[PDB]
Amino acid sequence: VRMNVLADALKSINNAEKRGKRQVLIRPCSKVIVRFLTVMMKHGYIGEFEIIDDHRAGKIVVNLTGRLNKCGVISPRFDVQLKDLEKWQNNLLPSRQFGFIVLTTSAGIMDHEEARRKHTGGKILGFFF
Amino acid sequence: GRMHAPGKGLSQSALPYRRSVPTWLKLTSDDVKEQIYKLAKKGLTPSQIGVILRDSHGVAQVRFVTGNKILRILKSKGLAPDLPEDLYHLIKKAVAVRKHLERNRKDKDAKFRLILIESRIHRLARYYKTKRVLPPNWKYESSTASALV
Amino acid sequence: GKCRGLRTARKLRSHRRDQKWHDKQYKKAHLGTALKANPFGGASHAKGIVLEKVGVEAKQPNSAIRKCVRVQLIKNGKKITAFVPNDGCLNFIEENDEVLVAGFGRKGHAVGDIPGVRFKVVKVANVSLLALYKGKKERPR
Amino acid sequence: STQPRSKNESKEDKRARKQAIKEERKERRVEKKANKLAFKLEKRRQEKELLNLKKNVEGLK
Amino acid sequence: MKMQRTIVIRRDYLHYIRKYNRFEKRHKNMSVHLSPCFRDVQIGDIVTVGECRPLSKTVRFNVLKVTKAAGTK
RNA sequence: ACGGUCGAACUUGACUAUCUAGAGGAAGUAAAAGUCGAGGUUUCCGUAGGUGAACCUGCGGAAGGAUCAUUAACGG
RNA sequence: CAAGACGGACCAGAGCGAAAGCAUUUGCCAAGAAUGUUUUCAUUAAUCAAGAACGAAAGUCGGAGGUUCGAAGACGAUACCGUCGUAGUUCCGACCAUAAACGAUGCCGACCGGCGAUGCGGCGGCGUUAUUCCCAUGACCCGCCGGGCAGCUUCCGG
RNA sequence: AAAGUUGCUGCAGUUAAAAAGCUCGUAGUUGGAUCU
RNA sequence: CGGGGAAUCAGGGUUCGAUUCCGGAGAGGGAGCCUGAGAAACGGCUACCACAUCCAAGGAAGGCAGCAGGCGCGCAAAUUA
Repeated sequence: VRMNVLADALKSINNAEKRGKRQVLIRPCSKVIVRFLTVMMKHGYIGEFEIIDDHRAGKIVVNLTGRLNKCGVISPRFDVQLKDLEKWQNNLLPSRQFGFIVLTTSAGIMDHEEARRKHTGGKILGFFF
Repeated sequence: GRMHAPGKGLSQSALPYRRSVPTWLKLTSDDVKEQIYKLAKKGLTPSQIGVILRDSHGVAQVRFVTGNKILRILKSKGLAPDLPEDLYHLIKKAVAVRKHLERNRKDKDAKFRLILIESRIHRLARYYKTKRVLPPNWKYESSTASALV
Repeated sequence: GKCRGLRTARKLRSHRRDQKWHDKQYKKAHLGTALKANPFGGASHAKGIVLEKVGVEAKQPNSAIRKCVRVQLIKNGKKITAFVPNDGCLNFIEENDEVLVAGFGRKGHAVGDIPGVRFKVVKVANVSLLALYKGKKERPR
Repeated sequence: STQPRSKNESKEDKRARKQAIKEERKERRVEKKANKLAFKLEKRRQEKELLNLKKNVEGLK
Repeated sequence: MKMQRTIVIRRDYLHYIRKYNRFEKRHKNMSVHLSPCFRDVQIGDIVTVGECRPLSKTVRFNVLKVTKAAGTK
């Protein structure tokens, strides 16, 4: 059955970006998916997206830009300190200049640099470059 | 993906976006409530009540009209069965399969389908015992099955 | 696939235990039935009393007659076959001399030409074969 | 007993022939099992003692 | 609740295995002294116990508070 | 000195386990050249039988075995 | 005339079943997938240790029947082949639980090219047929949707 | 340590070693969307 | 014997820790005591078991897993200063 809707959203975005598409439809929508997409969006990766509101769980249409190489989810949500973050960074990111490990912390869903800025650890969610 | 079958189909109902009651339906919520009451006093399940109301009375969705679904309406007035509809129908099917097995000994297909049906019965009974619908001592037995029907 | 859940540590640890038990190096080291069969008993060297001298025929591609010593170990009474290099050195071993024997080099595996031998003679009469081959010492009788 | 069955065969005579056949099969299977066990014993003894022959007593001097 | 003035409770915790960075469910059974002042106490509710001197061979804690089950009226 | 208690140990049986001296039994190799008189090539799987093995055969299964030609209708 | 056997051709890129498997007519029994659904419940689900049900053929216990075929076996020729033929092959009730039991290829879910064939269900439509059938319905024709069995094509990627 | 030949990071299971004959099934593992 | 710890070390790990620090246990094997604040003490005592010393044959005495040292065992380890 469908477990981890964010895994499906990221897999569909990655598969559509590999095919060179300009728009992708992901269903169902959720809060975590919209937060993750906003985290990509403020860094200039997925342009801007529509949320289609049925009375069920929603749908999202994302306008791809070609800038994404890979977006990925980490399952299960491991617990990340502020001292294990470097080890995660070297494991998951291609270089020290770009790419994004995404955490969920008590200050919201955000990336690793702003997590280090806010002095909070959290749970791992993804990475995109 | 069916739970006890290898098939998997898409046959279901697609509710519309508009939750509003259409203007051509002149029935009120209360009138639908006594329609439900008189359809339940003759011995109908809530699903049969909803089908009859949809096909002839124009009640597309009773919970959009009245505000409550049929089982809660019947439970408010006390016209609800002591065991729910789907468990009752699974028990009745199990009783029919057991009777056929008693009359026909060499039907191993019937034995297989009976095991599947009673596994469904135990899963649904476990769910209902969790949600305090059934008593915590409720138990489905082979020999005392038809007494529940 | 393999279980990935956050509470799956017991299954991962149990499976890695039971699958470690399939690597024959691990099972050789930990089962203990390979040290109860080892004539050296987990030791690097062992001393023994020479029973006889034997001529071990080499394998099929190399036609020769290598020459070894059949020696009974002092510490446990097990009889083994040790390799003395040459007739240069074989004539330094007489019957009933006390020889210090090592493994041959492949950690319990056989010589590349002669079969059934895993050991080589290092010392005879408490003096080395290298100092006798090179004439640096003589052995007492 | 290689006797072809007759078309006018009666009761208590067919049953005796069938019982004889099943009993014959029974001790035939029993002595086949005994022969197999004896051959297994001989094979294991030969394997162990040939391994002994390759262990020691092999050489010229 | 099968003993005289003594009950058996079960504490469930989640032990951390650090090679795999994972967890495993563990439990500990615990014999505690149930005072007769706690009437209408039944299997499945949450007891808060405090440590005292050894009361028996296996009893070292004593029931202080009882909170009913998640659905029990 | 009676009694109690802790209790090393001793003796007798059964269960075992080890070390030892062992008649005898059944054996491999070195020496005895003393004695008498094969065959399969389609390949397998599961069973059962044939002198034990091999191999053959019975029943069921597989290809992991080398697809040419005729053929839409054309009678209502 | 009788006895038991077995259901050819139709019979397929077909269908059904959890698999093993399933083909003469009619009647009875209870299941079932897919479809259709502006029905009902509201997370009741996915996977399997333990455990349980079925499981080709051969084989084993007991009853019945032995048509054909036929292990072993008896003859004749040259392991091959022929004649005869026991157990078995058949039915009933218990054991056995093994196959190249195959897609040599876990199960559930998502995404990722195209085409048109086919089985079933639903929908829309010119039209032809039940000797220009006097409206509907079955049989065809075109197109669409859903779940299927199964092909061809592709520098998707591997 | 080489050994990503014990693999959590991080291996494999058509043809090379390898997926249970099939289904049900407790324990365990995992579990849709929704509340400033 | 456990731990502090040691080797290796991209990251994760794998292996080791008899051994000078801390804690435990034992003084050939068990058991029971006396004294004392503190021992079930063994460079204290009393038995039994296994060893072993001296003897005028009646008796007496013992415990190096302390420091040296010896024998044995072994592939394997120092001076009776």
